[PDB]
Amino acid sequence: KTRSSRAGLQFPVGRVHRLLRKGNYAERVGAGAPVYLAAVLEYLTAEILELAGNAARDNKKTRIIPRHLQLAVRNDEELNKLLGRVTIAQGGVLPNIQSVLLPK
Amino acid sequence: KAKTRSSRAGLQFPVGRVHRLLRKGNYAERVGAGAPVYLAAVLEYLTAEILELAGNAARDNKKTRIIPRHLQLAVRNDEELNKLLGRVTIAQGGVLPNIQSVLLPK
Amino acid sequence: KKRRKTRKESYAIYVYKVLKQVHPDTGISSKAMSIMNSFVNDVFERIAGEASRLAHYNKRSTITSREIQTAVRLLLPGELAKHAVSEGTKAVTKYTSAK
Amino acid sequence: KKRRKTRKESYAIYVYKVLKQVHPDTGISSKAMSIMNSFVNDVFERIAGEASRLAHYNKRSTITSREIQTAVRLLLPGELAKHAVSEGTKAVTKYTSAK
Amino acid sequence: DNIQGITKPAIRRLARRGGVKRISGLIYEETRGVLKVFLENVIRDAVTYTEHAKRKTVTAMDVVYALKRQGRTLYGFGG
Amino acid sequence: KRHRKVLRDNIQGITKPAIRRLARRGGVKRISGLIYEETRGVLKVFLENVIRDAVTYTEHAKRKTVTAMDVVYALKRQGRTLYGFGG
Amino acid sequence: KPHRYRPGTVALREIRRYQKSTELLIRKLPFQRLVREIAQDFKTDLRFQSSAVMALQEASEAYLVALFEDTNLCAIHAKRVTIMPKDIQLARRIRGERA
Amino acid sequence: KPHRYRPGTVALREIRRYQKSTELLIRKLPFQRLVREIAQDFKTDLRFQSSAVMALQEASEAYLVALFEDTNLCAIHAKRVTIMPKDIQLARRIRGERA
DNA sequence: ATCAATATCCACCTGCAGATACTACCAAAAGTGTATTTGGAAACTGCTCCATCAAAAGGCATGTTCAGCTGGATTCCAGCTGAACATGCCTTTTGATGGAGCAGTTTCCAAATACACTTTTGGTAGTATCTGCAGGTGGATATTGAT
DNA sequence: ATCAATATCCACCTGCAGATACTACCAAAAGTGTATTTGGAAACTGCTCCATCAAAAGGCATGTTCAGCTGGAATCCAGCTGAACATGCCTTTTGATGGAGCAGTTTCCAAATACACTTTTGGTAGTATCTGCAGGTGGATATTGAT
Ligand SMILES: [Cl-]
Ligand SMILES: [Cl-]
Ligand SMILES: [Cl-]
Ligand SMILES: [Cl-]
Ligand SMILES: [Cs+]
Ligand SMILES: [Cs+]
Ligand SMILES: [Cs+]
Ligand SMILES: [Cs+]
Ligand SMILES: [Cs+]
Ligand SMILES: [Cs+]
Ligand SMILES: [Cs+]
Ligand SMILES: [Cs+]
Ligand SMILES: [Cs+]
Ligand SMILES: [Cs+]
Ligand SMILES: [Cs+]
Ligand SMILES: [Cs+]
Ligand SMILES: [Mn+2]
Ligand SMILES: [Mn+2]
Ligand SMILES: [Mn+2]
Ligand SMILES: [Mn+2]
Ligand SMILES: [Mn+2]
Ligand SMILES: [Mn+2]
Ligand SMILES: [Mn+2]
Ligand SMILES: [Mn+2]
Ligand SMILES: [Mn+2]
Ligand SMILES: [Mn+2]
Ligand SMILES: [Mn+2]
Ligand SMILES: [Mn+2]
Ligand SMILES: [Mn+2]
Repeated sequence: KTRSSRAGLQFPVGRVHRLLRKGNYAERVGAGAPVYLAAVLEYLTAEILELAGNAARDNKKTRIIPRHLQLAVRNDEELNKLLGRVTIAQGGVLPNIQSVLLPK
Repeated sequence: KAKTRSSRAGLQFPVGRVHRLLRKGNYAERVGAGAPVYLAAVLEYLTAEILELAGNAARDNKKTRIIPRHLQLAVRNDEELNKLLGRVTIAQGGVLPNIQSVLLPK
Repeated sequence: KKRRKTRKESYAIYVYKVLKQVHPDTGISSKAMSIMNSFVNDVFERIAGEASRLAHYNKRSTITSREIQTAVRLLLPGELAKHAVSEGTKAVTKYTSAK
Repeated sequence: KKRRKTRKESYAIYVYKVLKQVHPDTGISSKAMSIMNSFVNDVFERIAGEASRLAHYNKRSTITSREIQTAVRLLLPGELAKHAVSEGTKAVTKYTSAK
Repeated sequence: DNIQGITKPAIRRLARRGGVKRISGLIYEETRGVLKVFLENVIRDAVTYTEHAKRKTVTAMDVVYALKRQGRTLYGFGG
Repeated sequence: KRHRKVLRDNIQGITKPAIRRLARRGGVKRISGLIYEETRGVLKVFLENVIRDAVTYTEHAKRKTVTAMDVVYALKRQGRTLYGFGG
Repeated sequence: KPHRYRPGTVALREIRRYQKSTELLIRKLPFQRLVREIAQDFKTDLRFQSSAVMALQEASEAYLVALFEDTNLCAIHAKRVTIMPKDIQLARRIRGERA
Repeated sequence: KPHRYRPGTVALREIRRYQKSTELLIRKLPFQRLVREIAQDFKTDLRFQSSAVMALQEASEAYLVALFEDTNLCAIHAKRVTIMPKDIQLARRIRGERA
């Protein structure tokens, strides 16, 4: 029986634990640390996949490409801050023209 | 204790301490013998460089004891040091005197 | 097997699981999967990093889930933080309630 | 007398030594010395941090002087970097050739 | 008062150190808003360090660490 | 039997139409004539900085090939973290 | 006539005066008040080391002064000498504080 | 007689076009030679994984586009619609790339 | 041009915060000597992928002509913002006193590490067959701009 | 408000790249089970420094007046810059090559950790003496702004 199932998770608790030792973040790693972290990662993954899938859907597509990931992130105030210094390859930008540039 | 590793390396900065600080740092599983020597040297040098300029700045202002203002003028007047400490704030440093020319009389 | 290329692990199968959970009929391009993978590693490091620092700041040689938690509060914005904390605590509680 | 002692070490004495070598008739305020201490700490952390990543990227469990060197190259402005490497190699030689 | 305690002449002094010659009437209100947001952002993080360390006092290190991670490193309080 | 023709003046390969296109994505409607030379300059600096670090990684690794991770680590440490190319 | 200085003459004199000094420019207590009130929103019954308050004041003033520089630069960009809210707003948006 | 769109109409058409797509806008090969030229001036006999060349271009266009936005914000600040070098310069000064 | 009102400057003086210097005391820190462990350089080489060349073709760059409309200049004045002066309200300072709580200390156990097997799994590899959509077409509708 | 040139739309289609499906294999990962070790929570508390007064002392902020001078509106025009056109080049794409260099493997030892034992030293604390320069003086002269 895995620790992931034991903690009710999709994300690998064993791996996360391993990578935490390997990474040299502290002398010791408590058993609850990789669990909590697998949890958070799985949650954020879920959040962005919900929103990206929606944008995929809004554009009549069934396969999420990076455009959708970008759309999802930049259209969401919080993920946009979390990734305010991250560039998503092949993402383009949000349609957006400044007002004074339109005619009348 | 025979000879301090700092004096073996010809340095004022504490090689031994720098070494200990590296291990407890959780920077790598291990630490070579040359590394604390090298780094201690590197900190020492940079320290000299700042005190040097900052010293000069004390002179310029008719003074013999360095205050923060002096370290601030030292750093901001030096292209490279200013880049290195470009996201750093020196407390009680004030700013360099600089007025934009279009604000100058007539 | 060609002098067996040493294994390159990623989060893909787990992202994929989670994907079927939220949008059961949606696929994901391998470039988009690549972004997702970078996404997860990036955030892993940021949280582990903050934790690493927290423990150090407090002369603690162990990173517990309490470090992971503050790390999450320090790093993520408002609502993502609240939910992340929530899902994390829950999952730990479940984990320890076993046995 | 060992109770409320909990040692608070700083680079301050070693800063002061270096001061006299370059400006033997120049002194330094408390606040100023404190800035200098923050300075050495900051730079220690930057260099050490970068040297750490370097080692991890290259799957190495040991931070050597080579890592400190590349770290410096990556971190210090050209000319400041050049002299730093020079000072660095020097002290590592002087040390090897010593007793 | 409070935020309103950060007075017009004080805001004027800062501006001056920043090289400013002529100041629009609306600046003082705008400025206070900005300063509020700065402090909120910093204090939150600082306090969160306080809570972690199980204390009821915000220490200078609490602030320093928070500044550092706001990308606003401060020298001279690392004692 | 071994080539490498001299590489020079390749900055001019950042053509005026390509720079215009970029300004468009950037939301720009009207472009002064002096922009193109200016933009070439700004890109040149950007590349130099990224490659310098990228190559420092390659070298430290005793390799002769600049890998995408090199560029990735280089980008990260300049606060231009990039997703999509590994790591 | 009694004696009056042209508008802008004293302002210049103040810029020159304040770029020369380093003393903090906000009254200490109104500031301490402000700090405490904001904090109370995050946790109640808080005490502040006095050095912690000073850190915060040092940091804010540095921040505001530097912001006024960029602000001044935006006003000059539009052929003015009078800083306006749109100038602060632009500077901040370009800093990534609003983007 | 021949039809003529008014000045600005194609520009807007183009902004819409490009904001809608994600493909790169600098021709691949010219870009590569630039990268290769610049790298060579740092070190000779270097080679490049093609993905490393692409990593650079994706990063570079991402940077330049974002810059133009800031620039466009500056021109509009000056009450213009035409971006000029002084706009790029103001932008880069505030970003802390210049001064 | 004058000349007056202020600011600003330099020399000198002196009190005192804060730096200096002496002495004692001690843990924790640093060196040194001995026993053992292993990270990762060297050597050899399998196998990926980078440089390079070839040849074909058309997408897109270059260069030009032309005039539309933007930027840049000039003028203008209404009003908002600086300067100054008069109050007086609260920040500052200070010296002094409880007492919150941070920090040092001893205790001890729940949880972490070490380790030895044992089982499970994700990654790759190979080979073979689906499926979302880019990009091509053609024809209907929407936007623009000249009257 | 009409008409016509052109962009834009969308529905339709089809190759096909990329995504997917199966089998097969296994080295590393992960779990399980003990033995052995200890990080830091807990609880008691001592003393540092924080909150709170009191209490002038006055400094500095606030309110008001008045007018200079700046911001922004309106007007003009020269020429820069966008749109369209013609021509054709060099990027792109498709495919094939040797071979440089990265990356996998096994060998093996210079240098690391791991402990212990001795010696040192940087920090703290207690007491005492010393001094760089802030802040106050006065008197020269420079700046600014009115004639
Ligand atoms: Cl834990
Ligand atoms: Cl070493
Ligand atoms: Cl405004
Ligand atoms: Cl310009
Ligand atoms: Cs790390
Ligand atoms: Cs946060
Ligand atoms: Cs550098
Ligand atoms: Cs004078
Ligand atoms: Cs005095
Ligand atoms: Cs051409
Ligand atoms: Cs033409
Ligand atoms: Cs249409
Ligand atoms: Cs097709
Ligand atoms: Cs206290
Ligand atoms: Cs051509
Ligand atoms: Cs071409
Ligand atoms: Mn060259
Ligand atoms: Mn080994
Ligand atoms: Mn004309
Ligand atoms: Mn105009
Ligand atoms: Mn008037
Ligand atoms: Mn108590
Ligand atoms: Mn499996
Ligand atoms: Mn299509
Ligand atoms: Mn213990
Ligand atoms: Mn004007
Ligand atoms: Mn070879
Ligand atoms: Mn001593
Ligand atoms: Mn003085």
